[PDB]
Amino acid sequence: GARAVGAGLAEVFQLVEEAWLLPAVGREVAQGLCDAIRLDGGLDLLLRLLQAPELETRVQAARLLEQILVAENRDRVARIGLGVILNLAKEREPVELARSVAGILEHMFKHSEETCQRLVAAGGLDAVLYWCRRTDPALLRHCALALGNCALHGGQAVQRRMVEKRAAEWLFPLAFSKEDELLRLHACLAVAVLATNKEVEREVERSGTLALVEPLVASLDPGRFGPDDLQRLVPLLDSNRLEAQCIGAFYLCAEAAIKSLQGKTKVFSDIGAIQSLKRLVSYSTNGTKSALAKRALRLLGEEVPRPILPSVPSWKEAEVQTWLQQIGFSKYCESFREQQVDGDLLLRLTEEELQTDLGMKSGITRKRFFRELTELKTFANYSTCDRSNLADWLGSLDPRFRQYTYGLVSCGLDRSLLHRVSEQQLLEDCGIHLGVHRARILTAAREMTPDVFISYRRNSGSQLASLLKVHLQLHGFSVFIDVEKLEAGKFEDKLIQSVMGARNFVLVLSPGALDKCMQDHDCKDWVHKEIVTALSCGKNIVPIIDGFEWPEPQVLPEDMQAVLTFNGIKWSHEYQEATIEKIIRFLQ
Amino acid sequence: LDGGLDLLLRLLQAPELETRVQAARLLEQILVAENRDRVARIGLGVILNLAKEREPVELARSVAGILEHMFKHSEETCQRLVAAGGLDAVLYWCRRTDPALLRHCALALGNCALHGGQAVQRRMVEKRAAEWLFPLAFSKEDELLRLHACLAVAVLATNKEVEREVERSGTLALVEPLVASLDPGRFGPDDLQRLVPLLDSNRLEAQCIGAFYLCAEAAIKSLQGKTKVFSDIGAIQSLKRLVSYSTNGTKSALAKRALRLLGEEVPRPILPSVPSWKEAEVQTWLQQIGFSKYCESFREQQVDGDLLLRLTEEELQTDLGMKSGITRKRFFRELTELKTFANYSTCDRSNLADWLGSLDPRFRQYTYGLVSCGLDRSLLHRVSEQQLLEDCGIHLGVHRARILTAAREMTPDVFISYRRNSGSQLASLLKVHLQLHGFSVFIDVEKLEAGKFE
Repeated sequence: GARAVGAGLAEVFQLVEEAWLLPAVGREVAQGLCDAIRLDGGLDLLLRLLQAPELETRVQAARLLEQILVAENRDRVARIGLGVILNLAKEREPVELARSVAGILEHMFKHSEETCQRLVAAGGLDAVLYWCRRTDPALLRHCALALGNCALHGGQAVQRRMVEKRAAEWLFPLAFSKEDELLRLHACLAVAVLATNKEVEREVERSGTLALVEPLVASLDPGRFGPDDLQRLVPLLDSNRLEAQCIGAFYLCAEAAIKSLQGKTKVFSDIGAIQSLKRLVSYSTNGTKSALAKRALRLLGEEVPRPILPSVPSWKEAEVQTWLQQIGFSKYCESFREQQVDGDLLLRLTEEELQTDLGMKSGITRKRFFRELTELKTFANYSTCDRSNLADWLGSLDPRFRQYTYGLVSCGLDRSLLHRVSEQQLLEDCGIHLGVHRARILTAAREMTPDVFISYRRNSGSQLASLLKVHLQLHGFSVFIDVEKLEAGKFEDKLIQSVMGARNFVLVLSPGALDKCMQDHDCKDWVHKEIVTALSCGKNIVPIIDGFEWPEPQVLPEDMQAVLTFNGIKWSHEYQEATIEKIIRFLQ
Repeated sequence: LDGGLDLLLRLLQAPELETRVQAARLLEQILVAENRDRVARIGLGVILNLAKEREPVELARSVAGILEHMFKHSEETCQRLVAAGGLDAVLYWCRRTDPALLRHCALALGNCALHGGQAVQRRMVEKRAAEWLFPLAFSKEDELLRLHACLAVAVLATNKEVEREVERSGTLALVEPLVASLDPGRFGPDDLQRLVPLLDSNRLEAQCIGAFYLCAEAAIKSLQGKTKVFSDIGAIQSLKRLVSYSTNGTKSALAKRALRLLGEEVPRPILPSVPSWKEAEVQTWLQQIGFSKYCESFREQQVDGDLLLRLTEEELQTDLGMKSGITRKRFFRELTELKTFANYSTCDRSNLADWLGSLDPRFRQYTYGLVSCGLDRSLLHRVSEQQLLEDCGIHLGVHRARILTAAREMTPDVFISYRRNSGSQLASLLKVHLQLHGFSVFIDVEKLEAGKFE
């Protein structure tokens, strides 16, 4: 298309790129071209400049290198990308080119796995995790997507290492930051991805940054805004999770609402995200994800008829036909209607009936079918039949057991009369084909307040509260925070109980934090309520000041006058290792 | 539609309870799907209204109606309302006297039970929803309120995990002398797919409500019916079965007239004594259970009333034509629903049927099998699983095991007398309060309204 000049080259002082040597032409250009001159543009000299002394030229060349905007450039740096890591390690000083090197990493993980392993092993994660501690509206938006890449690109050998290094914890503050909603999206995507290898879901949930995804995507709008993210997002809305299915659906409605302004309706036909969206709508018990998926699927086409009724044991021919529509078996919708397949002739179905009558000759198709039948028998509402509530006794062994509930209650078996069943009876009658499930069912049938609380300004002190929470959680203290639940929790109860139950109370005093709380002599402001309840126990309240002038007691109402009597510990955005260890002795 | 906006939520959140009342009165008209969705997205001000507004200030008539209109949404709404003090308000305002507030609380509870799945029905009953729903059923005025309470109790008594507790309440049986009196001329989105499981139940107190509500919604269907919606929900076939094996008159009259409104009344409630049918009776039954197509074969093989209680899968597979094993799973569903209804008196000498139906009411179907082989109460402690499987035809191994096991081993605290037209309202509340306070209570109209005899 259009053409860019061959800019002159000096190699004299590197001052010639003080404006990056070509701003707003092929780089920082926003025209109808959209193509970077990065191909054949730039060479090895940048690596040398980063390797060089005189940190000013290091900063300039790193700023330039933040535009690894093509495949071959990433390959070529990966061939020699160790000067990057030396830049990381030696450059951890708060000198503010972290905005550049962290962005290099962000752009660099998206390469093959081996790059991610060598970076993570050789102090690569150390930099991004350490710079998720610094305050900047654009550096953090680099670290967040860096971690999201390292988790989404890299396989399990690096996800496990990330989580060992507490990636989810250090990724919490990025999610819980009032400003930069795109930063919250880029942090919650990373946590959702990390919570999709089952070996880690325990630790990610221990972190506390996972649930916060739900009251983040429930509010924002697909009008908000990684190569082939789609084949790497579909495993986010195939998960058995809510905090990850919501992100998968939101990102996919975003990347289907900005697909050439009009979609493409073929890329999703290859990745097969539309079918998984259909079964995300159908068996969905939620509104958030079932609305995001609904509008995304409408953007693509053919919204599913219903979120099908939860009570299978009492469907009829009609409901079953509608379900067969919803699960790709529309072709067989005739035979399941020529045989009057009721809602029991679909939960007491087996392979011989399918093999002969219904036409499903291909054993693969009856393996797919029973995959869907198991994803529906674990969703069903066995209330019209399950007298003794066997389903909860099954789904409490292995959530894949619940599918057998109907088998075990179409034969009278209940909680009482189950200690007298034997493997032959289970196999022939209850239809529990897998010998391992039979063995586990017989075995299980035969044998039969957080440490500290941070109350804070919900508009300015949130940023400091996030870091305090994650620092102290990595220091062995359990912490509760307000917005882990909601933002509208103005009502009195459901959180004060922990406030007196808290073993400590650290208050983030940001400047002007008392503007809304002042003149609220009614104590209507419910953080002013929290400040009032701070003095309830005298439970070692340790205020943390941040540039907030320490106000005089007389202007301050007596319900919170005595709070300032306790000393306020200075907080420095730098050297937080020292401040936290200063704070630990004030905790107990 | 596009009428009204978020400002109402702000007004509810506002002080000056008079404007709260006005805006809540307006918000009682969530009359479209999208409005329910949009409030459900932010419907917490409703719950704060519920909690802070528990004071008898008489806008409960408004907020309770909001809830009534609000449960009908998906399950998650019902769970979040019930958990966050939502049921607390409706159960608290089934304690206040008003001819229109109660007609809101009753239908609210009926929605919460009927819409919401088992996770919320169990919670409702844990909170004693059936007890607090008794007074609404037993209130002499507002017959529509009695209907809207008995529908809710009938729905709650259709998940077997709860039928015990609902029967413990005492508000269940009161449904029978409530629908036997009133008339389909008396008067929930797609209630029908959620009503059919009320007349598929193994209950009388719930089949009567299912049949009455369905004859109502078939007597006011566009002034003339539709005779296609019921053909898709499949309520007509279940109505035919409700008539046929019915032992009662109430439900078998409601179902009869509803089915007449729709079409093709059943030939009769078939004779209760199967062991002595002939070709003709069997053919009539095959008519009544959708097997009309196979009738010819059951008449080409002179299928008597033992050649229908001693039938098995090879005889059906070869002769009678039913090749499709699905259809012979349906057929044995119907054969079991008839062998549990039959009158084994001409054959069952030692009354084995009562010894079986006292283990699992699904056993009674085996009675004929066990008395076409001489087995009786005495000579049953000497039978063994091989004999049961081959001769008695007790296919399911679990049923064989249970039959062998069971064969080898072998005044209320307070009384309220009252005026039957003025003191009934107070008597209901006293009964439910004291039952929730650990006192058993008997009341008059739990039996009848004409019990003048001594």
